[PDB]
Amino acid sequence: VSLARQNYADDSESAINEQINVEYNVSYVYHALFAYFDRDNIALKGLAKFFKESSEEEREHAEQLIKYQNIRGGRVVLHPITSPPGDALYAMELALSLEKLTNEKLLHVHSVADRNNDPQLADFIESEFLYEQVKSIKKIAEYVAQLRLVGKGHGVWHFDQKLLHD
Amino acid sequence: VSLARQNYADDSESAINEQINVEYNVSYVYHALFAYFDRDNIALKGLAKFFKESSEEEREHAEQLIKYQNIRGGRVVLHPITSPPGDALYAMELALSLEKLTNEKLLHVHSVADRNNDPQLADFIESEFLYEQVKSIKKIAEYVAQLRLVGKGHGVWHFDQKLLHD
Amino acid sequence: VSLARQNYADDSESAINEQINVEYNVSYVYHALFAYFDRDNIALKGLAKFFKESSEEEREHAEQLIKYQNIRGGRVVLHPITSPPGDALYAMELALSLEKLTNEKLLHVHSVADRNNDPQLADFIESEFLYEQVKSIKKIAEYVAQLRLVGKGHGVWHFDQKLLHD
Amino acid sequence: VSLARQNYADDSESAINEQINVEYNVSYVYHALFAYFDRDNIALKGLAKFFKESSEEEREHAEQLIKYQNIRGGRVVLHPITSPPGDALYAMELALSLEKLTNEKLLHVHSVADRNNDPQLADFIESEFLYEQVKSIKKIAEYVAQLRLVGKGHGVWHFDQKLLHD
Ligand SMILES: [Mg+2]
Ligand SMILES: [Mg+2]
Ligand SMILES: [Mg+2]
Ligand SMILES: [Mg+2]
Ligand SMILES: [Mg+2]
Ligand SMILES: [Mg+2]
Ligand SMILES: [Mg+2]
Ligand SMILES: [Mg+2]
Ligand SMILES: [Mg+2]
Ligand SMILES: [Mg+2]
Ligand SMILES: [Mg+2]
Repeated sequence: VSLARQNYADDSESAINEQINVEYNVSYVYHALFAYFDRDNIALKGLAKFFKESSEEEREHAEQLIKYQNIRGGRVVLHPITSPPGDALYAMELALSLEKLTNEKLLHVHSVADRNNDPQLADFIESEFLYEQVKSIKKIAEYVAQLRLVGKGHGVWHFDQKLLHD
Repeated sequence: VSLARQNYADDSESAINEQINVEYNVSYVYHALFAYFDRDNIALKGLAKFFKESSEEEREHAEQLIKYQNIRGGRVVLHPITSPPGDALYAMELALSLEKLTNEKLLHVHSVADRNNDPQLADFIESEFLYEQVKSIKKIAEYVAQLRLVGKGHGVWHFDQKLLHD
Repeated sequence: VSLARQNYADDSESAINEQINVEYNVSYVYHALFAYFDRDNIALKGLAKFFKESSEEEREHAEQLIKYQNIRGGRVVLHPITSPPGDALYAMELALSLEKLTNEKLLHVHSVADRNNDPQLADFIESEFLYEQVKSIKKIAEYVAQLRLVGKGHGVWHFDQKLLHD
Repeated sequence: VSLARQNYADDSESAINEQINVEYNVSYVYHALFAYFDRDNIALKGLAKFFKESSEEEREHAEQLIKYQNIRGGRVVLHPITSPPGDALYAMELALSLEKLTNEKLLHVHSVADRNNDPQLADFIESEFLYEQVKSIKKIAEYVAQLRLVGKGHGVWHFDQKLLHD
């Protein structure tokens, strides 16, 4: 029985365990995308590194929530990480879709904290996660728009390049 | 149609556009006050610079909210900046009155975020704006009190001096 | 009644107050242009920063004229800053059009100084404003011409990336 | 007969020699003011140094005009430097009055250059003299206004101490 735990509903503990699983699954899709654009036939190394670094940071998010689960006196429960599936534009639109899905799950986590009168968890989600999440979505939204604008071929390669020196 | 926008009510988008207008209008009053105490006949250069620097920072606040409007996938709408109108004490009491008006508008913006279940905007307003706003009000309240205490003439000039080397 | 005022006609004082209003209004349009290209869907961050910094420097022009109004012993009068309205080519042509109307207003101010036998104000406008104005117009004219040359899509994005690191 | 002289009217040469005389005379009054506030009984050393350095810079203005007379191929003609005459407020108002008569003489010199189609001399007066003159008048006007505000006694002494470390 936890020594630290206080004002920490089992709903909140459970929502954090679910969000941990979301971050792992998104980290896995980003590793898939890295694995794709790193192909010899694709050779978009800018997108490969951006997706590779995006995968480290989703896993760092999972670590932060494990660390937060234990700070609060909850217990971490791990679930299966499901396998994931112009290509550049499609991948960015996929990445945008995933950040918004992560955002949507984080808002639900926030709602669980609101409804359980857990204000430190609510401020944790809104300070350490919700603020980066909207910055990430806008950044990826701009990537989507820039890939639409450069068009296929030379412009995609140029935008990849670019990512690689950034 | 916005790629980024998510859980961002048109009320919230509209409140940010209104707050942008409040910051511009307050920035304009501070430039008026700077323009006044910079007069040859007034020569209160400490208050002129303090009001001049206060004008840059209100405009920086407007920029932050434009930047935030676009981060959230909203669209910036700009409205007219209306013309503004012991002198030292009166100007500080005017400045205090304006910080409290800005504060009151920011709380309404916060309420719009509360009512629309937009927690990142609420934490943005309370973290990036509401905390400086109460620090600014207290600082200006102390200026008001110090100008009351020094009295007219020599004490006003001394307090201006003071501001100038601060 | 001003202690400093000497050979400073009410026409000149009035012309400076109008040019103050012009610089604020141009500063406001540049902030509008900043707010537009900073959109998630537009994502031309090079133009957003160029318009944002152009906005900063028009406001600094307004401050210099306030500072000059008070140096000359005149009195600053502030008027309302009215709200402003390929997108990249169109915005640069709008910006070229604003620099030229700013220039045209500056020459009228210069004429007012010529007619009121105010050689210091005439040399101020010539030295501190008319020389930058003519350099700014050429720079923006060059940007117009480069955006026509690069064409839509990939070339616009490339030119924008140039601005962003320039 | 001058090797350099070109488009340099005898009116312009004569106007420079008169302005040389004006700067020497203003330099002399400032040395008088220095000599007064340096008295043991007056002991306002901040005003004494400010008037002493003001005297140095009026003499440097005379040297620049000699240097300019010779640059233009004219011939310097020197005339007698006539002897000069709350004390602090009164002396600053006297100093404001001298900067403005110096300004008025400079504009007449500028007019002489305008009428003799001497644009280099006109731009010299505008650029090297009329711009500092207008800044000096404002500065001294501000000192007048601050000495009115601080009042007699302790405030005058305080303002003087400010000058001494400024
Ligand atoms: Mg994440
Ligand atoms: Mg992310
Ligand atoms: Mg503000
Ligand atoms: Mg403030
Ligand atoms: Mg007239
Ligand atoms: Mg300008
Ligand atoms: Mg000139
Ligand atoms: Mg410009
Ligand atoms: Mg003649
Ligand atoms: Mg002089
Ligand atoms: Mg002088």
